Amino acid sequence: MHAVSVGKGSYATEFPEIDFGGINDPGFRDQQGEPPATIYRSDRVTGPMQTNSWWGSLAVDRFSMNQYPHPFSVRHRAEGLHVFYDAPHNMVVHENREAGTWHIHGAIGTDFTIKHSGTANFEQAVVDDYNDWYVRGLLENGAHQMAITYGVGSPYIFVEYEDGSAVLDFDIAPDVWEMNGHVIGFSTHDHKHYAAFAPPGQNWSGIGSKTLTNNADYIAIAKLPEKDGNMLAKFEQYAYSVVRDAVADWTYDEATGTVTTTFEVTTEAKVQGAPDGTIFALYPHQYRHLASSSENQLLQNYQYEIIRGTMIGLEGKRFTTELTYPGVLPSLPDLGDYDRERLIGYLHDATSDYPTGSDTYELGKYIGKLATLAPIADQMGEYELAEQFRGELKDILEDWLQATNASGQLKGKNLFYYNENWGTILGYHAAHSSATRINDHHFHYGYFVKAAAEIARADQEWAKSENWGGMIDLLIRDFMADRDDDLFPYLRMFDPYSGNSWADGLATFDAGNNQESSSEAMHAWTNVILWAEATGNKALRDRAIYLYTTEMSAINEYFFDVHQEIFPEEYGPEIVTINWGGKMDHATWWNSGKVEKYAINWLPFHGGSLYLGHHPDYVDRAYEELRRDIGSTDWNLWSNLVWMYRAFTNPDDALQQMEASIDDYGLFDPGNEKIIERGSTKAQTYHWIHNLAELGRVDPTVTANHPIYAVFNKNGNRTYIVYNFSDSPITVQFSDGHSIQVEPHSFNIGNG
Ligand SMILES: OC[C@H]1O[C@@H](O[C@@H]2[C@@H](O)[C@H](O[C@@H]3[C@@H](O)[C@@H](O)O[C@H](CO)[C@H]3O)O[C@H](CO)[C@H]2O)[C@H](O)[C@@H](O)[C@@H]1O
Ligand SMILES: OC[C@H]1O[C@@H](O[C@@H]2[C@@H](O)[C@@H](O)O[C@H](CO)[C@H]2O)[C@H](O)[C@@H](O)[C@@H]1O
Repeated sequence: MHAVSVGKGSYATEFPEIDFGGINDPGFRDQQGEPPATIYRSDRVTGPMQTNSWWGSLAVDRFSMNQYPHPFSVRHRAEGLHVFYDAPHNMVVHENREAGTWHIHGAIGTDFTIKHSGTANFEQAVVDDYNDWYVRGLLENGAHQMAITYGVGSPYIFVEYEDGSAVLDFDIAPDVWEMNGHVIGFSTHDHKHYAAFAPPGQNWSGIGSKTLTNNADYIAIAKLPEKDGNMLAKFEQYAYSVVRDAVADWTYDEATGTVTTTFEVTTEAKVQGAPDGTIFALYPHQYRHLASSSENQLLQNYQYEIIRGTMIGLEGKRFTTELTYPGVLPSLPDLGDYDRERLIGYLHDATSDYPTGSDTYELGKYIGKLATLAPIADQMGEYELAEQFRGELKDILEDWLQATNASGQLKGKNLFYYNENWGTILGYHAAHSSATRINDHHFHYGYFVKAAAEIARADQEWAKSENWGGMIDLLIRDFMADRDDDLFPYLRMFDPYSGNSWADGLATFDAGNNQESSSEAMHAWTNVILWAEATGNKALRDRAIYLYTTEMSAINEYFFDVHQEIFPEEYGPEIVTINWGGKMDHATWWNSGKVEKYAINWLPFHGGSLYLGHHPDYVDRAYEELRRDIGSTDWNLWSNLVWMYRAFTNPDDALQQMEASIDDYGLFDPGNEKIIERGSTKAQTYHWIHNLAELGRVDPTVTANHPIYAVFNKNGNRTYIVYNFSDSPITVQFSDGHSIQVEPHSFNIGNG
């Protein structure tokens, strides 16, 4: 028919006739559509299509747009594949001073072009295969084909020809500084070092000219870290080992909190005896966390400078990283020294709030706000109020998770639809190109999961598969599915090697893909942990823990640069707002002021936000730079978010600021976000800051054998917080020796 039943809910299988609610705005109306009809993929690539990847423009554009398989940038064109490396003289830091924006980026250049000897112009470039982080692009022209295999973290580009041979074309003649017949080392006229490898017996010609040629039907290109014969020889050892498979496998240790990820390639040999291995180029978030047994394969002097700092080479079939999952909570407990009747008052005030739009995002922000208040209402003994908040969440979700009306016809808004062409669940009304570009599904659907996790915490019946849980589990599968999911691609949002989520479904930019709100990604992963725990789904929980923890490790390098090794000295801000494959911006997608270019990577605040306080020196440095640029603590917007962030290191200051201004906000005022950001409340703000004043600093040096906890430390006095979703009492062991018993369906708090 028109819809598929999933428990008590349903999703549409036919595109609905949208009810626009009388809005003429061309923007809003254009959001209510589908992603592109044409997918540039070969007949070998079948089933739900992978999206939100560093390589996506190859699947969407007839050729490709500019891509960043670090350390390279590349792009597909009719004439062949252009290859480029951003050297220091290509890199700039640009500024719009009056806008207060900053931009770190390079050039869209060409060092050379990989061509096919028999074809001046290919008709298109398609995705021919892909794995966890490499892609195979296929340039095609009847019998003539050129298949290029490349990847983030790969300093090789492997090229396979059909009915033709290899040509490397240069605008200016390169210096060929090592000619070993079938292997050459060369430099561009502007001193960038590369190597090309053909099979033994197939020699290079055109030395001294603008065009190097080889009769072989296979070559590899390598970016060399230095002009150096020893490196050239090392690269030669693995140049005939073409990557066919690449897998990021992970485990979560329930006793230690350790997330262990093993990155493994499988290669096919192009010459006899070629080893099963490659040379990886590791990003900072990987080599900073390399397992002991992987340190021996690291090539310390094989470095590449890229937008994300220094990459370091590592040789072999596999390497392993080890991270520490720090725990999450469903909310903060009742431990602050707030005026309780004042907080109760703020909870009543919040009934006045309403969604500021009909789309999945604004509705998400609203339900996140309700889900945040319910546990605070419980803690304050306002059980009527808490039930009213959870009642409204049910009502909103039972509507949105049902595609059909009473008579079985499709609704025209507040529903989900399965786009079969790509293989994705789309929500209408849509915004931020969630439907048209398959953008931001974790950001949006994360709030729906937040709502469902809070309901599930209190009402297991509602959350059962046959009830409303099935539809919730479907939205989750859309943005973070496991392997071999019939409807969706694996881990849609996440790039396991780059270590972060990519927000754009199509990636059709010359800076590659991008991510703005890393905090909204972490919010999605947090809420899936909570939901999985509330509904008894260990596999789902552990996958969300792996995502949470890996994303954390990348936020600390590329958004915050906590170790001060990534951002160039002349970049003024203490944060990057938007990370792209090939660039970094201090800027927002909408017209914003100063605070927002920081705080969009803090919000929303919730029980998984404590990762933001792991590096107190960074938190002080970032706040101070924002304060200096503002010129005071008169925040241009979102004051409450700045107060809550400041509370991670100076809760006295946070409190003083809050007391001075919080009660200049009355009831919900959608048009004024100066004091309270519209996805937040006074109650949340007051509860958060007072709790942190009592608890002290987040303490990441203590782990536990349970996933739902937090440890705080206030001048040597630790507080231990645990929540038990199970109907069995548990004992939780902390790594410092502390122990606590927690009853079914509740918090417990200990001190030491
Ligand atoms: O305050 C009025 C002002 O608010 C703006 O709303 C912004 C959102 O635009 C912003 O969207 C983010 C996206 O850029 C993105 O990173 O992914 C999600 C959405 O999919 C968001 O993080 O989010 C912030 C915080 O929620 C909002 O304040 C309006 O865009 C703007 O027109 C309006 O004038
Ligand atoms: O790229 C993902 C990002 O897209 C933003 O919208 C932009 C839009 O503002 C404009 O520039 O057009 C492009 C497509 O050409 C859109 O991608 C979304 O606002 C943002 O939420 C999303 O993460």
